[PDB]
Amino acid sequence: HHPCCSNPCQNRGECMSTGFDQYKCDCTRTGFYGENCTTPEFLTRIKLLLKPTPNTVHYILTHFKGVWNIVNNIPFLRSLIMKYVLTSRSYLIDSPPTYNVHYGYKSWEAFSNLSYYTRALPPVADDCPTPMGVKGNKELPDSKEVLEKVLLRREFIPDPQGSNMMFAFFAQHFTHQFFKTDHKRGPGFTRGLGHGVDLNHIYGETLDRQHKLRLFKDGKLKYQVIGGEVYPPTVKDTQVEMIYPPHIPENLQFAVGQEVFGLVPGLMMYATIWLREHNRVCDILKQEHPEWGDEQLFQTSRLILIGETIKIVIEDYVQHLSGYHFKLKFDPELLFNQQFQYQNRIASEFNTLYHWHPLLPDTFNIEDQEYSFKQFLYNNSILLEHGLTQFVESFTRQIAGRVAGGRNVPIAVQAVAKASIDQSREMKYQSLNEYRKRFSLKPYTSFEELTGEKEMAAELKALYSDIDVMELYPALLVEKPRPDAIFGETMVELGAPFSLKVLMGNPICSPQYWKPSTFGGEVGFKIINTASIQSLICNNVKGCPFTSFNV
Amino acid sequence: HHPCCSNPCQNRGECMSTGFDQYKCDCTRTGFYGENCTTPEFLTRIKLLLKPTPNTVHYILTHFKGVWNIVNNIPFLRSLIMKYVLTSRSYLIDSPPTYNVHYGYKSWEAFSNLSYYTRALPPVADDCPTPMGVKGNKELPDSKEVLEKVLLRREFIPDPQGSNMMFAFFAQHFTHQFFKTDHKRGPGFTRGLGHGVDLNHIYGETLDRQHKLRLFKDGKLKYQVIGGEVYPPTVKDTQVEMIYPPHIPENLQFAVGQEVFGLVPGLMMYATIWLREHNRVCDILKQEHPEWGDEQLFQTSRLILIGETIKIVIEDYVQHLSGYHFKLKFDPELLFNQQFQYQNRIASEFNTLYHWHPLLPDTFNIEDQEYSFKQFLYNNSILLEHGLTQFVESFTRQIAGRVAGGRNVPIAVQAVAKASIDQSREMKYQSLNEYRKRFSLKPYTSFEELTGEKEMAAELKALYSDIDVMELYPALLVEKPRPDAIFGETMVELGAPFSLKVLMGNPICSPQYWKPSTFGGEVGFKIINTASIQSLICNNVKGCPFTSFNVQ
Ligand code: COH
Ligand code: COH
Ligand SMILES: *[C@@H]1O[C@H](CO)[C@@H](O[C@@H]2O[C@H](CO)[C@@H](O[C@H]3O[C@H](CO)[C@@H](O)[C@H](O)[C@@H]3O)[C@H](O)[C@H]2NC(C)=O)[C@H](O)[C@H]1NC(C)=O
Ligand SMILES: *[C@@H]1O[C@@H](CO)[C@@H](O[C@@H]2O[C@H](CO)[C@@H](O)[C@H](O)[C@H]2NC(C)=O)[C@H](O)[C@H]1NC(C)=O
Ligand SMILES: *[C@@H]1O[C@H](CO)[C@@H](O[C@@H]2O[C@H](CO)[C@@H](O)[C@H](O)[C@H]2NC(C)=O)[C@H](O)[C@H]1NC(C)=O
Ligand SMILES: *[C@@H]1O[C@H](CO)[C@@H](O[C@H]2O[C@H](CO)[C@@H](O)[C@H](O)[C@H]2NC(C)=O)[C@H](O)[C@H]1NC(C)=O
Ligand SMILES: CCCCC/C=C\C/C=C\C/C=C\C/C=C\CCCC(=O)O
Ligand SMILES: CCCCC/C=C\C/C=C\C/C=C\C/C=C\CCCC(=O)O
Ligand SMILES: CCCCCCCCO[C@@H]1O[C@H](CO)[C@@H](O)[C@H](O)[C@H]1O
Ligand SMILES: *[C@@H]1O[C@H](CO)[C@@H](O)[C@H](O)[C@H]1NC(C)=O
Ligand SMILES: *[C@@H]1O[C@H](CO)[C@@H](O)[C@H](O)[C@H]1NC(C)=O
Repeated sequence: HHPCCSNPCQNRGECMSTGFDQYKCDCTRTGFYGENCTTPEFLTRIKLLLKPTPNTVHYILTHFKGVWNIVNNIPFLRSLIMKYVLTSRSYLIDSPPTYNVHYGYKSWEAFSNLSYYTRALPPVADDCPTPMGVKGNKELPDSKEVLEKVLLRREFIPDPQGSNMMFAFFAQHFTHQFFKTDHKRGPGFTRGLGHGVDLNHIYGETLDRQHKLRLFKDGKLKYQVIGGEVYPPTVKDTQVEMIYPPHIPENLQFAVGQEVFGLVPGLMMYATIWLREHNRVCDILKQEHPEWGDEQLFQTSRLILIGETIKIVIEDYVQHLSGYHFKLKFDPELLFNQQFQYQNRIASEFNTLYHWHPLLPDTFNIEDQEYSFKQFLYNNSILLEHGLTQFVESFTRQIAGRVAGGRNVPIAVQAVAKASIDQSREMKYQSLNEYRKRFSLKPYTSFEELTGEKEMAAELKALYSDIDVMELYPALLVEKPRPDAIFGETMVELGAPFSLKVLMGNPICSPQYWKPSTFGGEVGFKIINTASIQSLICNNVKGCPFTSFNV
Repeated sequence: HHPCCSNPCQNRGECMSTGFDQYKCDCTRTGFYGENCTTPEFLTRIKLLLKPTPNTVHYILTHFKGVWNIVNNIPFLRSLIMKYVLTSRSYLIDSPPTYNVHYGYKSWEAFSNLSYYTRALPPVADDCPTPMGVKGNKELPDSKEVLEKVLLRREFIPDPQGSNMMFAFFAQHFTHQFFKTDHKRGPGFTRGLGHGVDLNHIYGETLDRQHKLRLFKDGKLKYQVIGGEVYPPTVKDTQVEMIYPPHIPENLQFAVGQEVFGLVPGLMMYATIWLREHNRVCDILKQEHPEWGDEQLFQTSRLILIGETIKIVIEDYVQHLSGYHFKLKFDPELLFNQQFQYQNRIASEFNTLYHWHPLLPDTFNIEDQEYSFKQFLYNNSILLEHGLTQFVESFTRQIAGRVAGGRNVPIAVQAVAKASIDQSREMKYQSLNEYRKRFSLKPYTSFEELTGEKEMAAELKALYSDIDVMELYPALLVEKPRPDAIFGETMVELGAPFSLKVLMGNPICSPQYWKPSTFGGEVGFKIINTASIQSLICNNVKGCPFTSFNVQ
């Protein structure tokens, strides 16, 4: 078997076979040396002595509200701390990217082929004696048993952070532009070749699909008007392919950028909002530039909406998630004197960790009605009956489920959660503790340490035997959460650096793009820099209802 | 017409219309402000005082040979100088890229669509009253008149820097991996979707093509043996599509990564050498890793060959072109403490400036024979007849043509030169003086200043009228060369930053790639770090004939 199966190289040293049963570690720029890259250089000893743990940093950011209250209102200081927040994560992501499902060593194929998700950790080699390398039993526990014992919801567990359905559907809508698995190829492949925030979920992945969705007047997207309200156009009108069951009526076959978005009325709610926003921005730019044609209006509006998205994701979405008293800021300028790569490749593990199905409620509560999953799925007549205003009011008020802490995946999506485990295995993911080490975290020494709890820990010990073969995905959903928080340590520490890259590693954040002229002048630029989840709804939803990501 | 037609914004300020009749300049981070970004900030004044001209720096670098001799032998000073050479060029190239033939403004389409060549300057808008914007006559001079008067070879003008045919064909072979115009789409479109040094010209652009070229044993590429010599395999054998005239016999239809390489025996020479080199590196890796499979052997050899290519281009190829006494150095580590984007998009203007057709001789002199263009083209029999040893020996000895200085385009390729002019116009290129300013050069104030001479300048004056509408491509070929040099100032000042980006922007130069383990350990890493044009020939050509890029 492959001599690197045990993952002998530590501290991000790279393992290479040197014969049939010998390995060498490449410790270049790790700050360590020796056979396994475990002897620290003098400077590295000093660095390690002083470095505070993630949990300590979290505590500081979630306390001393008085101090942060001052920090937030002193612009120079807010900038200083945001600048640090951005650059502290920076070293953790390989960019240019490296491994993928088929390549556990660097290759031109892995670098150049955009159809793959990239990999934060190489796959376990094919001939390793054990699923995780050399540790644990001959096979991992039955995935159905893991699912049923520690993942499935008994009673609904609400998010103590107060995340609502507006938040849950925004997460789904936003991430599904870059997590778009190519199932005809396999779980390690993506259909999102842009690898980030390009808004293909609004405009289409291909030029052909974009042209079918566009009006070709005033830069606008096509739309229909039903009961005086603007919605996306039909499949019949646009000839845009969408996924719908056979029974869905013609006018309810909405055509939008992302082909799966007719599945959930929550997704169609945001699809409709963003379409209206694009056309709203077209109206503004046409006012600013009566000389511009349709093409420039369309392209400039798209850049502006990409900006709005990044702005909202940092200052509202991530802000909500963080639980910090410090106000996060979207400001590309903070990176202009720093080393940073304006590019991104979507990692498979970033997709995996974002399978936040415990967010989903037992029912979807709009106005007076409480819809089951069966009633809610593929049913856009619900969107039309209640209207967008009521959707916003209802979903703002409805609480989402806690993600970490165990036993909160609703049974209606049990097949999705099992698939997450099965596909992880199929893609030969290394263990939880390897991912923890990869992201500068201390490996868990027991199952009770992981869960902070006794009962689930015991079920997991009987299933997995060794803590060093616990799998990544189920661990994120059973993990001991931060105090009164939606996530545990592992979710945030992996999720944060992937998020920074997908947001800031957009070309619009680069110095040659981050200019007023890029967005049609100061008027366009200001739309980006004042965007919020509240203004998105206020500008595009009748009655301007109050909204936020918290109940 | 478009309010920005006159290119009013200076110093890399961006122009946008603000109504039918009005424009606004975006002066962000230019160091200038005002209506046209021409009023310098105080720090910019100080910078513009202590900034030497390109001609001054070229003079320093090509003189004081005794000082450079010492400097070259102090590894610390050499690293320092090379770090400066790298970083001084840096700021001139938009990365991530911006404009293309269809987008004179930044757009997601222009950023994301890899089928386009990018543009260092946006195209002149379609409704502009004049081809160059507002200056000059309603129509540019007839390109045939420009070609015949100032570009066509009367007698052969040898390169005073001593460039040989090894250099000329290396330039053609190397560059045609990333200059690969998509003629079905148009001159502003490319088939090189990798936008750089990926060696698709050896391995194929697509996975399907690559697999048909591969042996699937020991990481190797398929080959054939003719009279005991290793050549690329045939089209019949591989089923790999190649461009050949119908009269070419099946046995002479060589199949390589790049579709067009069968058309010049000088290209097939380098194709054969690199194929051999790949298989040589496979043998070395197999010896180091008896545990490795075919797939890893092939991939790791490809990465080593990419490293070798960049190494040779910097330390032999650019070294020669430069005429510098300072020894340039390939060392990705020099950039690890600097701001630099490990990515590249090929600019249309980089393709245009690289149309070095004056390099070509009147005849191709191999051994005792002098082959005409008609005789040399599509004729791989010449390669088989003479062999690689004699190709290398003959091409090392044969001088190439001077590129700058005028009237040196071979008549046999006149249609190609005219095409360069015509396609520039079709792609709506801005003027020579706009490109000079874009790259921090003083605009020329007359045709005589451009050429350094009187007779061609007068021809150009009567053709174009105004120096500010002189076109980029013919200007490159008539420009006054640096003393005893192959090129003038514009070629080098545009060419150098583009070359830095295509060489250093490659992912293999990034911190996470630039490690021994990427290349199969220390032995693989060392192949890259000791590669040269001479070692490439020595390892892969029978007899190890002496070679270099100059005649001497
Ligand atoms: C971020 C939170 C989130 C939410 C709230 C959410 C809400 C819901 C929801 C009800 C509203 C339903 C019925 C589902 C059902 C599914 N989800 Co999500 N999903 C979410 C995150 C994801 C992600 C990420 C993927 C992977 C996408 C991919 O790889 O293509 C996913 C994949 C799926 C898949 C398989 C993808 C495929 O094969 O096409 C199904 C089925 N699901 N989910
Ligand atoms: C760099 C030096 C160099 C050399 C030595 C060289 C040597 C030779 C050569 C040798 C006998 C022949 C027969 C040709 C002939 C041609 N060359 Co070059 N070429 C060179 C650089 C280029 C470049 C760059 C292009 C554009 C390639 C593209 O965009 O596809 C080119 C294009 C061409 C074309 C297509 C022109 C068009 O209509 O657009 C022909 C034909 N040629 N060239
Ligand atoms: C990126 O990587 C993908 C995975 O390797 C690759 O998809 C694969 O492509 C190969 C060759 O194109 C397909 O093989 C097919 O074609 C050959 C040639 O005739 C046949 O011998 C095979 O039987 C088969 O039909 C694979 O099927 C395919 N693998 C998939 C779909 O998972 C992509 O081509 C790569 N993308 C790029 C742009 O290079
Ligand atoms: C802005 O830059 C240019 C715009 O091209 C300049 O406008 C020109 O000024 C020329 C000489 O001063 C005149 O020939 C002409 O009046 C004018 N050209 C056009 C087309 O209007 C402006 O002077 C300059 N403004 C500033 C503030 O320097
Ligand atoms: C990149 O841009 C080119 C040019 O617009 C695209 O090619 C066109 O695609 C359209 C729409 O599908 C076709 O109708 C035309 O045949 C193409 N025009 C040409 C060849 O000039 C190309 O599709 C784009 N690439 C991507 C990935 O979107
Ligand atoms: C590097 O790691 C290897 C492999 O893990 C180490 O080998 C040993 O590790 C422990 C050392 O006390 C032993 O308990 C293991 O049995 C043994 N494992 C194997 C496979 O040999 C090796 O000691 C490490 N080297 C250094 C310098 O620490
Ligand atoms: C779009 C993905 C957002 C969620 C990612 C998954 C889990 C939680 C990650 C981040 C939220 C909590 C803390 C991160 C806060 C600051 C660091 C990242 C800043 C940024 O990112 O600029
Ligand atoms: C890709 C190779 C292209 C060759 C260059 C093209 C045109 C002339 C430009 C440079 C050759 C002459 C001098 C080079 C001087 C400095 C460049 C060093 C940076 C680099 O380039 O490392
Ligand atoms: C929707 C939940 C159905 C789970 C069915 C499988 C039950 C086996 O799982 C068991 O569930 C018990 C009930 O919570 C727990 O107390 C045990 O620890 C657990 O092992
Ligand atoms: C769809 O929603 C409507 C309410 O708008 C509801 O009455 C109906 O039962 C739903 N359809 C299905 C098939 O569940
Ligand atoms: C091809 O090359 C041979 C030399 O090997 C030469 O004799 C012959 O004339 C050439 N063919 C053509 C088409 O000129």
